[PDB]
Amino acid sequence: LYPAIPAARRRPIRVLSLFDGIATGYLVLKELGIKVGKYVASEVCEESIAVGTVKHEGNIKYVNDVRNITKKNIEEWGPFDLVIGGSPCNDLSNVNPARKGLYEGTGRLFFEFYHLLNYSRPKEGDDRPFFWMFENVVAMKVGDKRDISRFLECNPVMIDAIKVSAAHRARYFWGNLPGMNRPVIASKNDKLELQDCLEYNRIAKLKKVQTITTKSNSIKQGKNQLFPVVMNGKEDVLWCTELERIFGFPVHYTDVSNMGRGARQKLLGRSWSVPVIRHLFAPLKDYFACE
Amino acid sequence: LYPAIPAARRRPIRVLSLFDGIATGYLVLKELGIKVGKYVASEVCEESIAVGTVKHEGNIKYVNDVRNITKKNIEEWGPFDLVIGGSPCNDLSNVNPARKGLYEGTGRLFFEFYHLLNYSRPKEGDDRPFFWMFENVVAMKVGDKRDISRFLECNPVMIDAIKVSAAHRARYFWGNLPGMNRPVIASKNDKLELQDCLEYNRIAKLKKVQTITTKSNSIKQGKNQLFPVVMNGKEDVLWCTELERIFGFPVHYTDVSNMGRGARQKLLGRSWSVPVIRHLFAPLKDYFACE
Amino acid sequence: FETVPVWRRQPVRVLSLFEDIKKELTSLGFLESGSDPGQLKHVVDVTDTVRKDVEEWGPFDLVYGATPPLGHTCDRPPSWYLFQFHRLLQYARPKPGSPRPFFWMFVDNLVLNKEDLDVASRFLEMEPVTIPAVRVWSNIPAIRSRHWALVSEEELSLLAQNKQPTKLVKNCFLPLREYFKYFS
Amino acid sequence: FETVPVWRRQPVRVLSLFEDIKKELTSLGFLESGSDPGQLKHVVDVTDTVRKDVEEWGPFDLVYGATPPLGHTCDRPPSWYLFQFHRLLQYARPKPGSPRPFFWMFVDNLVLNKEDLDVASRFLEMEPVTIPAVRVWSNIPAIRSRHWALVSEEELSLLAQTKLVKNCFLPLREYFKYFS
DNA sequence: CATGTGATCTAATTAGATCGCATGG
DNA sequence: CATGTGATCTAATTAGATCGCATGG
Ligand SMILES: Nc1ncnc2c1ncn2[C@@H]1O[C@H](CSCC[C@H](N)C(=O)O)[C@@H](O)[C@H]1O
Ligand SMILES: Nc1ncnc2c1ncn2[C@@H]1O[C@H](CSCC[C@H](N)C(=O)O)[C@@H](O)[C@H]1O
Ligand SMILES: [Mg+2]
Ligand SMILES: [Mg+2]
Repeated sequence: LYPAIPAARRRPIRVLSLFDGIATGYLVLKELGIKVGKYVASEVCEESIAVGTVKHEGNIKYVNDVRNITKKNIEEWGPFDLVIGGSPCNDLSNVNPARKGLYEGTGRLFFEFYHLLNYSRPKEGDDRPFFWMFENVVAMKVGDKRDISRFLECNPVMIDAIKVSAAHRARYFWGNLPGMNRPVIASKNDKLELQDCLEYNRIAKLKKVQTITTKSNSIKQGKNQLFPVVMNGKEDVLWCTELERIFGFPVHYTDVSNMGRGARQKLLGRSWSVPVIRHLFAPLKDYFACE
Repeated sequence: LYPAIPAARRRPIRVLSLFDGIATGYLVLKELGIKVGKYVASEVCEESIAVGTVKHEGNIKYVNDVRNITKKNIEEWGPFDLVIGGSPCNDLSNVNPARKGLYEGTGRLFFEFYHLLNYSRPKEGDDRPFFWMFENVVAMKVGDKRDISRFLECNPVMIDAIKVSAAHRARYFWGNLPGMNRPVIASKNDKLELQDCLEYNRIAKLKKVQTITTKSNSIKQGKNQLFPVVMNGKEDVLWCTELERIFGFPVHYTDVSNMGRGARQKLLGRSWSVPVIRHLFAPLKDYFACE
Repeated sequence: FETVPVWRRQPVRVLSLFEDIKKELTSLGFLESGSDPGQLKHVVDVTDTVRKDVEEWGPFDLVYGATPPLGHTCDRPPSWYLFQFHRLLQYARPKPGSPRPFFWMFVDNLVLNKEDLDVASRFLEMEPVTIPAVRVWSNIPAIRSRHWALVSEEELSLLAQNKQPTKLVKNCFLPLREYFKYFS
Repeated sequence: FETVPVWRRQPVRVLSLFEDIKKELTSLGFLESGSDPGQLKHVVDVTDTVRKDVEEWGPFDLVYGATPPLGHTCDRPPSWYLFQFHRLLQYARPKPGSPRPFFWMFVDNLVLNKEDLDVASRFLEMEPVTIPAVRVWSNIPAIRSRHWALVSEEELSLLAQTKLVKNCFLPLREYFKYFS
């Protein structure tokens, strides 16, 4: 729907990342070769921000709370060529029995993405390119998936990370990016099965692990809670560097802020599958400058 | 004292590393360009062995507890061209007010190095090259320093890591390596001030830090126990990746076995200063094969 | 918001959601008796309404929003009435060049708690006004211009539970005469 | 260690460490009572002795080691006597080409705990033998051959807490001069 | 009939502070 | 007068297991 841009007419991309987490979006864009002119990140977890500032060396402007962003801020920090976000799903995902849905607890933070998206939307008569994307879990009440699609005026496309990573991760993706319904294809550098993500002298019991959450129980596979890795003939859980390779992040990406195992899995459990996001952001290279 | 070897008669080096820790000896040797034909490590800490096997991809033969190494083992695993070790100092150093000397507790483990050194020594009539080294703290009783020098029939040379690292670390070095009493010179790749070891957006209060032990209190500097780093205006302790840069290890060297901050400081706290060891092993590349 | 001369004041095209006020606007006289094609659309559960639906229902001059008054028979969470009101509101506003006056207002009959209150003011870009009681968010100028009697909320905090809507905001609909046709 | 003809048996030259066995070795006639140049060197404190001392003290045919005999006159931990005995033994050992028989012995007067015993037998490359009693590590073949009375010490742990170890000095006669 | 971008309670476990003094500066 | 290849005890803080069920398979 968006017209093609001549290569010389392309300019660096200006991104508004809400609920930025560990700066997955910025990481994907930089490894795609896209020149990033501005990356505004709304995030409130110090450890998450620590990862983004350190691994990206202050190229990210943090704007702490999304509920404290004003219409003036969107115009001041703008214009934005890309508005990405993943709302917290602890009150939306079916894994939580006491989830409060979309209108109570943490689910209502979705509407903050809806609110600031309309602020960032080009005014009537501005045919400049503009792309956005919203991600959330599949295991979500039908009323929530219905209402989210209504506020965004768009229907989601499910992309399971199982096709490009070593883990189950079924996620919904609202957006207007070029070719989102396109078939997901594996890359030459995608570590597809668990053995590709492990360290030396470690053996993988399974070829593909179940969905990884923030809790340590999701590492133990199946309904009989098996340790997914054997080392020196002893059952052992995944290592943080291995969880990173499963998600597609660079090794030691979450080796920040003296974080131990528990904290690093908490940040990765919320994050995006990098090869999935690369699949989504790939056709943006034909609209923005490269480097 | 030992003659020079033609660049053709140089064969790969065979090392017996007792109390190997986190494979500092192997790391230094491989960073000098020396071919390592065999590296036998005596270590009992699981995490320490995990570091050595993972970071060096199984080039190190681990031979558990030193007190179970027999004279047949030294001859089966031999011959050895280099025998290096630093035994535990928790019963030798002055930081422990309940130390037991080198005749009780864990101080006895020195004599294991002395015992296996005579086994590894070339018999009379063998003019082949043979080098050895023993490291320990300077804060031991003079009665201990006396006896250690008697069994090894050699006097130690003290080298403080303050000259090549960002930390005070005064250690004794018994051995027969070429040029151990030579003046310690700094390299261009040596990170001499604490700022060079910190991450992005972090500010160092001091140029040099206290001697780093396994306990978290040695990170707090001075008699008033002040945090050594400031970031985002708030005070903070050193990070594991920064402790590694202080010791001269590669970044993320101890990012294994899901180790938290406490475990990684326990390994680094008793390790060797890499640039100090490099200063000691540097004249060995004129006796063994290039790479 | 320039004042419009009386000889060209068109009748209101009202969109009333969650609470129907045709009886109010007819009583005050913005809606004309022989109505046959209505100028007030009323929808209750907007969950399945699209932008095309609002655009199909003709251009609107007033978009009214309201929460259920002091009722327990609410299937919806309190915030649901606000977010859905904000969604349809963007569907109703016309082209950037505003030909005629466009008004909107949202009324809460003491149903939104504090946490939901700051959410409403953020999305509606305006702090509410209390009318002795109901809270009113409105771009209608005289509803933001005139000042009703100040009320200590600390006493009205416990007065919300005493319940266990038509004459209060009737003074709110009043200043819309200056922009539309007066019917008697 | 082959037996030596009697007409060739030179007299001993021993080193006694921490405990002097001169009077006990005299009684078995391993040395002239007329001392004139000493045939036995005695050192009570080894701490400051170097290899150049033991080498200058003449070649040795026997090196003796012994712990204090429960006298409580111990200003030193018990493992010290073992480690220092091992240190001098390598100083006193001759070149690999053996010109003559060399014997060594270390005895324990029940002052080494189980932890020190496992270290002792490991450094001396042989498990000890108990002569009813003292523990003995030695390369003298008859000590490790003649089966002394074998009764476990599960009784003599609380129960216990020099003529028999004089009889194990005897088998050195087949190798050195006999004096009467 | 196996599954899950989580919350909970409790058990291990870890953080952090205090302790300690011979000894050159 | 300030320092240290640590051990301790106690205080916070995890690590781990159980919980939970609509739903395609
Ligand atoms: N009120 C708020 N304002 C801004 N960010 C918030 C927020 N509440 C929660 N968040 C953040 O939103 C994130 C949602 S989890 C999604 C993480 C991110 N998509 C990634 O790639 O890693 C969390 O990191 C959480 O810290
Ligand atoms: N009985 C034993 N046998 C072998 N290694 C032992 C041992 N007792 C302790 N050790 C190990 O000896 C090490 C001494 S700390 C020295 C570590 C090493 N010099 C380095 O550069 O990292 C410790 O890691 C400890 O685990
Ligand atoms: Mg879509
Ligand atoms: Mg020397």
